[PDB]
Amino acid sequence: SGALDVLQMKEEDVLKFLAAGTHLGGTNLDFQMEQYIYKRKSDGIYIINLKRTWEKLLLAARAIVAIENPADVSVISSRNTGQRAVLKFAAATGATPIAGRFTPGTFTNQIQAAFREPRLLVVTDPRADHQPLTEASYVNLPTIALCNTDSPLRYVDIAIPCNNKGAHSVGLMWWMLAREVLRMRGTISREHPWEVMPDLYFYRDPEEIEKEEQAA
Amino acid sequence: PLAKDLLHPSPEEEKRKHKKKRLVQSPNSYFMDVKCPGCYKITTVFSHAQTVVLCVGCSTVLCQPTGGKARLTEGCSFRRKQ
Amino acid sequence: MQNDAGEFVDLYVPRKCSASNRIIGAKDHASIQMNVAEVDKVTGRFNGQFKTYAICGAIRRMGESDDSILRLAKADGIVSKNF
Amino acid sequence: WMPVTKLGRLVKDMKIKSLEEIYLFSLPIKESEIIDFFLGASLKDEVLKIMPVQKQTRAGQRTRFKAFVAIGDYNGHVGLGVKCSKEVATAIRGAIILAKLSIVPVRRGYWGNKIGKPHTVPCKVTGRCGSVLVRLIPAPRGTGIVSAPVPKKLLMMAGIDDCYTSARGCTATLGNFAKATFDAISKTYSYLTPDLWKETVFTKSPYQEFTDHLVK
Amino acid sequence: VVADAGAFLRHAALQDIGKNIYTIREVVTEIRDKATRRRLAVLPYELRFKEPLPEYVRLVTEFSKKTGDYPSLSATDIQVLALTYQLEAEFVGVSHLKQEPQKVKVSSSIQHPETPLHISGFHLPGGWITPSNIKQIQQELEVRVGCLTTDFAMQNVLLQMGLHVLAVNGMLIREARSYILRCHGCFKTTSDMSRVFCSHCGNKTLKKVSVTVSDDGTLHMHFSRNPKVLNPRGLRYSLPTPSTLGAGRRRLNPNASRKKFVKKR
RNA sequence: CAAGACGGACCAGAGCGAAAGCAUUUGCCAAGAAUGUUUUCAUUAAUCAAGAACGAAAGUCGGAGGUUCGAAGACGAUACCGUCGUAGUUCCGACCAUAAACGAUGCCGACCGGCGAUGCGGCGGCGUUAUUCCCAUGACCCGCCGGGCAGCUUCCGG
RNA sequence: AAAGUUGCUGCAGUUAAAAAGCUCGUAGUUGGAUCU
Ligand SMILES: [Zn+2]
Repeated sequence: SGALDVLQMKEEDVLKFLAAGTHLGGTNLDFQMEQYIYKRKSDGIYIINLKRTWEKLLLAARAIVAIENPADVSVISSRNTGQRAVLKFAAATGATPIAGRFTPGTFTNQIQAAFREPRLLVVTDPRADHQPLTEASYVNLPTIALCNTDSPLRYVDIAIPCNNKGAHSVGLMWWMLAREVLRMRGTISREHPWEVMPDLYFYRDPEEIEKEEQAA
Repeated sequence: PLAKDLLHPSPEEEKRKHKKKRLVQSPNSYFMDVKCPGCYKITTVFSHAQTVVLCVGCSTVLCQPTGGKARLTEGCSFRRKQ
Repeated sequence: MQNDAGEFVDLYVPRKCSASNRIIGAKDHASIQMNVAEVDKVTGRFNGQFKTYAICGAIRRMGESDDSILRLAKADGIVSKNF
Repeated sequence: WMPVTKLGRLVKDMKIKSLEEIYLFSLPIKESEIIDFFLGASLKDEVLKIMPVQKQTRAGQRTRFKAFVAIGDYNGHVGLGVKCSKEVATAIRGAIILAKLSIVPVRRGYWGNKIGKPHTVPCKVTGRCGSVLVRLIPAPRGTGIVSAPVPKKLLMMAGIDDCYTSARGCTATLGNFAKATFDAISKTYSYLTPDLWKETVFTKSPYQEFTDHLVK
Repeated sequence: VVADAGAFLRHAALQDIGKNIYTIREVVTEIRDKATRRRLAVLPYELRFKEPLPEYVRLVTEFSKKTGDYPSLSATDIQVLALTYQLEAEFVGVSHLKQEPQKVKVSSSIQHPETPLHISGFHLPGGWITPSNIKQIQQELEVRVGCLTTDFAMQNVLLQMGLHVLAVNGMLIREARSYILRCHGCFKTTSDMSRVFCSHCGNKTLKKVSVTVSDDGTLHMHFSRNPKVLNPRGLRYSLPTPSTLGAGRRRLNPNASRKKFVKKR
């Protein structure tokens, strides 16, 4: 972001990106998201250019650093595949998480027990989270979003072009956004990698967890 | 959308467009040297020719008119111009 | 706005949209104002400064908002030109 | 009065000065006590109409009172409130509440030669509601308001001293006609003029400025 | 003779042929069919319940995740594999079985994945179905301890390990062929025939790919070299702003001719 | 065997025509849109008062033929239905000029979101097929351009 | 005058009154760019 020779992509970054299957997208394309595609391979899967989503991650991180208070940032996920991840994203910085079913009127109905007034919104899945985008379009609330190729860009201000259906890709990209905001927020440096493994943010299936502790 | 330099379009987009709908219109055709296999003369042939072009020395059929580009016979060589 | 005496006769001045230069109305509840932080050019540290972009509700409703923010970031040099 | 919103907490204290810096950032107002504290010492109220609509069920037609009211401080702020309640006093009270929630600024301009306080609409505007079209035209000083009585009430409340008004459509429908002239005043504000061509210098948001106050 | 829950579901009464009939509690206490529960109270109780040692369960987990059959099978499948491996270990010496499973060979074909080969009721050219063959047609039909596994994942990993697998009939299995779902986006295979979304990438991108394994530990898996399967024809359409009946209507692409007075929902 | 009729299935989100309308094969006749064009002319154009050409079905004059169906009508039951059945339905030559003759929606031109299906023409390209066809061509596959018929989606705006 | 219900300013013609069955066609109306 700026060709300043410190915020560029690394070989480990591209290796782990291709390992986690983030770069490959869906089967649909929305015309507002044509600039994040490199090309269309004949198999039918749109690939997402890695430098474009790197710069978009850096822009989202620059937007989220600029808020001095980490408490008034909402981080929401309705699908389970990112749910626990955004909870640990709270453990990244303290941004308040909302996992599971979203209560209507959370942002717009002031006579509620759960009535929050954030300053940025970060969304795992725009299709499952249509109600929080609808409510964010009523209270002057900007929006970060993890957007696949088959994702609408209405009321979306930064759309992170990534595969968000798979658990590994969404957990990785939450971990990468957390690492960037913690890197240039002031907590950690650049000479040493973050001690938190990417597999910690990963959503685990109950079928996986019933046979994970069997191999102890 | 809402931000694209109409004065400087990408060259693949200009070649992609219809020949009249470019920024400055231009034809898709060309002229070409044709060398008959039975001789070594040069014949100047339009790519989208509508007449049967005959050899000036051999009096042989060089191209066959088609709906679009002319079909050169087998054995003759061709080279584009300019 | 101003009378011939030079006085400022107006309630206030509205913010103009950074994308399409539209006046952001007082009851435009879908419009945003966003702050993007820059970093130091040698060490990548948040130095406290910021840049401000306002997008009206019509541009956001069209879905053409992130394109506008990317173009503005290109204009201010935040996003690199090797895009 | 206890505040439940962040803007309510800001207006409860003497941290935010006037309503114009709410209007500059287009923030939604969800409490009538905000404008009661700001300018409620000079508001004047009036009811425009009351209509009982009937919803038939097996126990007869239940009667629902739609109250049409309008408020303003005769200086550049106007609001229009419609509420459907069960009896008359609750209808007018909640219509007062809604008209308080829908107070908009009124841009006033000159007709010519720019001497004294502005007195007219700055330009010819048009408001629409249903089939009703209301057009507001600047007038010289001392013209008064040339309107139907419902726009007379709305334009006196907005502080516009002089105006020419034209109307098309089913103006006998009072709700559509009052909403059309309210839309026309909102569009007096939302019009772009060469005196508003100066490049916008941006100011700190009140949420971002008063963030240590929301910490405590 | 290790009895899997599939043998209980199919009412496999093989208590006479085998004597070392042992299994785990959760594979028999998870059956939701009432007829199996009624039949369980009539059969003689020669069956014994035990739990495998943690070491052997763990090593089963590492070569299960090496062989690529890791997400397809459940924890009860892990327990069944561990119990039969322990029974083979304390009956016969452990030097017979092997590790580091053989790499899979590539062998494509021009046949379509939905070709109905080896389906009994059809006839490719003879091929006739008699009532005497209904009891015979169960699967592909060809010493002290065996297995009564039914699902192809456990049979696949057992034949990869070289352990002899048994069936509802007396004789063992020499060849085991079936269909699995392979992803063409992230190159991950799943043996679950009812799933439609992928595991790693998560797209609706799984396609039918055939597999066949033998006793020696050799596996060969067939693609299809047909461009009909891999093309993005009906895959892009504009979306509206946000059970098994009517299945063939979805398989039509939206960008096509439907009748003028009919409507898709 | 003959008589006249009518061209099923294929037959469609299809095609053609100014509309009304058009479906068995083959041959002849003259038109035609789109495409391709580094051809030719150089404003020759758009719209319609007057005026002219065609115009489903029914109907009217004259010739031919009447298979089926069938207004009116004769019987039998209960305006409905059945049996028989005239004009007509059919061809040729003249009249008639009317339809829910519909997109209940002038014509020409410009701008204004997206998608992928389809008919035709042109262009580019890995590749498969005419029992690994020994170069081209037809049939498919991918992509683009132009004029079309026609869908889905959108808080473009109305 | 209200009547933008005679509309040049300034109305309308899918479903409310309303676009000729279709095409050609003189009069009339309108007519690409270009010359210090
Ligand atoms: Zn996959």
